[PDB]
Amino acid sequence: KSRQKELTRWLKQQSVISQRWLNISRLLGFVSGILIIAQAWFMARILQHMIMENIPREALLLPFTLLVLTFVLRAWVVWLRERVGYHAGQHIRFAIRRQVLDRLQQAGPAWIQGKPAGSWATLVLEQIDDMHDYYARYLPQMALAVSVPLLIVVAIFPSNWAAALILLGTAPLIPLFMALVGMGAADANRRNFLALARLSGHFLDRLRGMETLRIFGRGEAEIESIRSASEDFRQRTMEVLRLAFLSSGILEFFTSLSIALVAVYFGFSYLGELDFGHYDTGVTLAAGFLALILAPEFFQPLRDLGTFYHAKAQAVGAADSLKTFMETPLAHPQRGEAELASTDPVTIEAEELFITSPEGKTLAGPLNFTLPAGQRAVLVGRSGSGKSSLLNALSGFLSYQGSLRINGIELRDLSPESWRKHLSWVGQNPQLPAATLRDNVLLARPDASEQELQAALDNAWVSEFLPLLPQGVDTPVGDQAARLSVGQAQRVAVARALLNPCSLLLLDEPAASLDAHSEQRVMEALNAASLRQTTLMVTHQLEDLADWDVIWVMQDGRIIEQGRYAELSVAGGPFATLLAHRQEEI
Amino acid sequence: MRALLPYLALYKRHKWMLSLGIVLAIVTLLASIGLLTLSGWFLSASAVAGVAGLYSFNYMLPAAGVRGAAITRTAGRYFERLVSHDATFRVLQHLRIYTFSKLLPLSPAGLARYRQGELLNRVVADVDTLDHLYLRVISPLVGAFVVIMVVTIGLSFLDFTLAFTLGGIMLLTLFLMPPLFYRAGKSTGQNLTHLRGQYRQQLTAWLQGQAELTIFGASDRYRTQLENTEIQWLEAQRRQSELTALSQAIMLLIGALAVILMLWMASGGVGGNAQPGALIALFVFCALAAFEALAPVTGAFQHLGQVIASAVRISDLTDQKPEVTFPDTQTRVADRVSLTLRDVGISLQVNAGEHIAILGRTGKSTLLQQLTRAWDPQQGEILLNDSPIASLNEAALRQTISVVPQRVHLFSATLRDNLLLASPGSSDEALSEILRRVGLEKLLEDAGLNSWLGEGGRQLSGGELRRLAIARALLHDAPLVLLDQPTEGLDATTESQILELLAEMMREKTVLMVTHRLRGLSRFQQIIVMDNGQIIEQGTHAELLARQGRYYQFK
Ligand SMILES: Nc1ncnc2c1ncn2[C@@H]1O[C@H](COP(=O)(O)OP(=O)(O)NP(=O)(O)O)[C@@H](O)[C@H]1O
Ligand SMILES: [Mg+2]
Repeated sequence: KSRQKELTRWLKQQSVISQRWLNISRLLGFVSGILIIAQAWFMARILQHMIMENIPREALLLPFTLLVLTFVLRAWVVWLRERVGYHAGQHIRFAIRRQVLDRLQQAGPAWIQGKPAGSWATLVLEQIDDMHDYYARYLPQMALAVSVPLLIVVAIFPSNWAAALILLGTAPLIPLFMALVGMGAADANRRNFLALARLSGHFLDRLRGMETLRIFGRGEAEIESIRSASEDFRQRTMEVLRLAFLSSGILEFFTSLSIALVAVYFGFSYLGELDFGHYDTGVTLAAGFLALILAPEFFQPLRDLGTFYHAKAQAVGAADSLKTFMETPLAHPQRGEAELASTDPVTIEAEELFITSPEGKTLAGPLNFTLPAGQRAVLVGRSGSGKSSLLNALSGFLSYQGSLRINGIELRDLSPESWRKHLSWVGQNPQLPAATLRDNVLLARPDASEQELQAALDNAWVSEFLPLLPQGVDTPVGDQAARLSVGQAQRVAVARALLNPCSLLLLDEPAASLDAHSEQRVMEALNAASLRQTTLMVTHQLEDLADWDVIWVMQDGRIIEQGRYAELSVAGGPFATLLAHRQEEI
Repeated sequence: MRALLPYLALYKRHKWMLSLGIVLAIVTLLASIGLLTLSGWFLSASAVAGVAGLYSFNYMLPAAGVRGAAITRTAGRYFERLVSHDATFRVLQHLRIYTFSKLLPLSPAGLARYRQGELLNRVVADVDTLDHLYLRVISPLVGAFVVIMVVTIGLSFLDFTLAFTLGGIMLLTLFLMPPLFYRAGKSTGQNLTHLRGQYRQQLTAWLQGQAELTIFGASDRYRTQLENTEIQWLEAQRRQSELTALSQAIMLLIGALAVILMLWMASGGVGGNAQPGALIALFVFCALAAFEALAPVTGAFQHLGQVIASAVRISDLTDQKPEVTFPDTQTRVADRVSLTLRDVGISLQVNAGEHIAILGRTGKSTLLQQLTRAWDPQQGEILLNDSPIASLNEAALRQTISVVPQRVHLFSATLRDNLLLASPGSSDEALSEILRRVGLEKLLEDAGLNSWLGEGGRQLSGGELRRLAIARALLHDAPLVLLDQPTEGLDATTESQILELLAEMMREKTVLMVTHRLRGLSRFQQIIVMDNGQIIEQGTHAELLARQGRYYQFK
């Protein structure tokens, strides 16, 4: 599959930020193999002096001092190498999370709303942090796994070439057998891939549907389903592991064969049973200890690389969903540089809009309307008829190909930073991102006096329930407004809409999903706040629309009828039928 | 630590497979040590013996030993991985059966306060973590302890002051170093889960509130606040890796101190004799090989904290008390039940054939929760067929009531097992006959009774799920049927079909229906309008419409 080739090239391209840290860790893994050889050389020379030449320990204080010194440098370049590796993976996640958040803030609310907010947190938190061990552990180890084994062979070859061929002779053999085994491990991992993916979410499925198992009397008979689906899961994944523990056992076989052969070759060559391998200078004891201390260290780099190979998978899975995200061709609404300095209710005239999603799909079809300054309007229709898409296009969150001239200036030529200064709006869901309930209201005006601050509170009828809160005005606004109710979380969204002078006010569905009492409270505040400037509303509450200047009913993103409420209420058009729809439901 | 007691007792079901997976973890890890210390002695004995000792040195016994130690280290690791993973999948099965049997008696009510979706993703994750207790905690810690105690006992047959020095060093860092690093990393390990979940709440707030922040001009002031939480979160992760760096540097110096001491102390003499030729290398190569036992030991104790945390969440959740208790009176299933209800403080009597409709003003219905005994009522008494509702055991209560949920659950199983849920004993043709009568035609095509539904398979639509719930309620036929807004968010062309399906399919049943939609109420006897849990008026559609009342305004 070329997917891995493209993904693993993306991973290598994201590592240029930490190239300095990945070069030091490559350099420190080459020093660590030099100290492993030095530590094995001094140990072998001390042992030979004491065993063969029978030298007392107190005469070997120099090789002991040099041996203690390598043991301390080894611990230093392991502490150093663990911290250099962390900086390698940190600076990559910090520079990708900045790219993910930049592409996600520029794409705006139009594209963010496509997936749940917990789906984005998985991409920004779980997926980006999954690429840490690839750069912190796997990539450094993938270079230490090729340097240290070659240093071991280069150091044993001058001492003895038969001991250097036992270790080197398994270098081609180890991957030749893992690949031979691995192709049998992809058979069992192919014909079990589907059956093992249906059995993985079986516990969560039977556990998300315990209410349905309760009300049918099947609670006890879904324990024999858990017993059967767990037995099948084990007997199907143990088949796969019988081929994946062989691949890990190829390295342990060649690690055990090499230590046995180094011992038997050297042990027999001391007794005269063997006469090859050395350079006719005689095989010494320090040559056999050097090869025997370094025999397990030849395969250690490869064994640690085998415990990090998962970190390549979860960093390719993470890099999968991070590369599709980063290469979506979504096109943003273009931002002009003109500034609107009217500072008064604006007039919206529009013809042939074709408002389009960032993905390029068209959301509202041919739109033709006008809106004089100070004239409130309301959009009515069925669910999925592109009623909200017009509000988002007026806010600047969506791209339109046509003419949307506000106050005589087309929107796409208007700077978004200054346009939103004259724009206030109230969505169906009152998203409160600030710290405290007072900071939610003061979000519009970061610096204002308490006189107008209080004026915007009681006007929105939020002061009605302030004493009910534990702290009052400065109540700590809980995450997702958990502390507040949905009814109270809406009247505080209204408060910040009213607090800042607005040259256009866009209500999405302020009264929807409200309780009994607050529904009038939000309407009373807004119905009196829709007169001070031009306003456009969207609603499904058709009962009290007799006051709004124009009714714009639309279906499939096309405004069908217009005019005052009384005209199209009894004209028998789509609105009259739509009004009759609400009568079916209590 | 006492939190793990209920789950360690679950291990007695598979005590021989769990203990065999540790026995092989020691045999493998003693063969690793024994292969390198027998090799190190064999080289020293061979070198000292020399060419002259070719016939007096028995070199066939050590040579047959390095071959044995190499085979049992190679194959001991393979079978240790197989036995320890097979036993881990049998603990997982026993953990899931144990924690499902405990979440059933408290299914609707005990889990109500917890918001689901995240509670259950926490339950599956906690059961998985409780499964790692054997491989990742018990097996490394117990294996390390008895490998040290065998090389300390084995080496003590040569020298006591040397076996208790290598064993003393090794056993002191098995008991001191793992706890001393858990304590050091305890502060930054909770400062890690605070700064991570704080960054997550500041991120979804910045993403969900992206429309509000952009227009009020605060999307950048809240972006640097989010980026200052990451900066603080990346300093807590750096401090954690600076402790893992110290743990590995220290473990390399402890294994260095054991080698240095064995080199120096065993040079004076091993046992009685001074100048011990080949016995110096038997001790320095044991010290060199024996610290592989202590390699996984600090991450085993570190991971133990996560297992204790998960052992509390699962234990405090499954040790709650079930709101309702069903008495095992073994009452036979009733037929043609006549639900009568008083001061529950509504009161309403449903005869054994009446199709009641309840017009509650515009979540799951509270009246139907009490009928299925989700929880006992606080005020009145509920009687099914002139007998109290609490007098029926669970088996009979689930058989005299056939409720359709508002939230139809589509299990991941096949289409056959989504219908055999209602009636296990029904034949295959019965499932086909009733999937037609209900109007679920597209399902039966291309061998649909074996088609995978739910997650991992085809998803049904809102109007097509509603036909599946009614399909179960009809297969699991019961005298009393509790509809729960069956026509809600439903197409008008199919809402009539559902209502017509209700009228003809369930004609000879005690249908009770809770809705807020007025369509098709003319065929319902004794329409009831309910406001704020209070009954306003009752009567047939004609009778309730003629007199002025709440039904009239709506109509
Ligand atoms: N950003 C988007 N990307 C893709 N599809 C979108 C996007 N925004 C809206 N749509 C779809 O385009 C259509 C327009 O619907 P919408 O703009 O939500 O009008 P609506 O009347 O407000 N819907 P509702 O809120 O239920 O009344 C719907 O089918 C939406 O699902
Ligand atoms: Mg909308």
